[PDB]
Amino acid sequence: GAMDKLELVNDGLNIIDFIQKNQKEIQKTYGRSSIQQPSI
Amino acid sequence: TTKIRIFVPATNSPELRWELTLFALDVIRSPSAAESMKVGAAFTLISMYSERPGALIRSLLNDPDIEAVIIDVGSMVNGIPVMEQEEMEGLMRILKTARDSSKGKTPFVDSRAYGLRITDMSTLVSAVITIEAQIWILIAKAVTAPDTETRRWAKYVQQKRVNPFFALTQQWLTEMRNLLSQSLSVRKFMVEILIEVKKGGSAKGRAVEIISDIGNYVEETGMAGFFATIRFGLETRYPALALNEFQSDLNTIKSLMLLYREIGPRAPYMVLLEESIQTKFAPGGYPLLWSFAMGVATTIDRSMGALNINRGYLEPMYFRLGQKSARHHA
Ligand SMILES: [Br-]
Ligand SMILES: [Cl-]
Ligand SMILES: [Cl-]
Ligand SMILES: [Cl-]
Ligand SMILES: [Cl-]
Ligand SMILES: [Cl-]
Repeated sequence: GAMDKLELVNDGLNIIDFIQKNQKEIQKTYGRSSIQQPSI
Repeated sequence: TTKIRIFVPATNSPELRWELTLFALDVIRSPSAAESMKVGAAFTLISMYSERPGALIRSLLNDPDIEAVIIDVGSMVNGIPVMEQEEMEGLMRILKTARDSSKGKTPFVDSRAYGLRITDMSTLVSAVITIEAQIWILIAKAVTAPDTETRRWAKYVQQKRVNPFFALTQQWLTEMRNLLSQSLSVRKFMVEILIEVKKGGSAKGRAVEIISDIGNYVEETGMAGFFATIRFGLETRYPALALNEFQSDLNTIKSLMLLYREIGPRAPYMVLLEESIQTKFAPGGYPLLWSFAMGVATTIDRSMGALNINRGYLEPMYFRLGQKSARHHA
């Protein structure tokens, strides 16, 4: 349905907003900041 | 601007519409018809399902690169519209050359269809839908990549929604498909009908059924990478999205997502419009996020197996990262 796709888009936008504002905190959460980095 | 002559039936008369339909068929296969006449005949065919085709075209024509002179046709003499001159003579040359041109062939696989007199409403509808369905199907194999047939037409037949008697020859359909490829206007107007049908508001049930089927196929196909990316790359909310390398792809897909919101229904049908926007939402514009999303999808969803294959933009390092992130979140 078109409704479900509109909700996908608005949730997609809120997710990107959250990431862009907390990108460093989430990188502590994730363990690294570059994909070229060893993960652990 | 570039004027376009569009002949339109003035009545619900089955016989008038059937001869008018045949004439339009003939213009498109005609050697001495200007591309402007052929464009008009496409409008005539594409709108023939509606109660009032001239009114359909006027209300929905949103296109600056063309001026439509819609011409009401109250009756046919010798297979050509009656006009209310040399202009009459021209429309004869269009039939004669269309006819003489080909090896006695008609636009129809069963030539009997070409000589047929229709006076019953349900036979007109059936013939008109069957012809229109085959034109819309051209639109369907255009949006796909040629990386795939007839399952389309065959489905409609077993479903009895289409009448195999009114099947068009390959030579005719190639004429039509050429016209679609070369003419932004016809596609643009078809896009209007796809939007109009989705809305919708007409009682031509069987027509808008088949147009919806196409319309929905065009949407699903062209936005499939976009929404898979959002659904499997964004919605899953994996912390790997905060890696520096994803940030430009995040900008891109944010711009695309805002686009989708302000354009509306027109957005999925961009794949049928001007060349430079056909690939607006294509995943090749955000390929690392796309590859990441692919890696998640094929890991967690049993319907997404197709995405294991590189169609050109797959970035193995980001695909693997998707698999790993999906395996890590149970
Ligand atoms: Br790809
Ligand atoms: Cl209608
Ligand atoms: Cl032909
Ligand atoms: Cl109908
Ligand atoms: Cl970077
Ligand atoms: Cl993760």
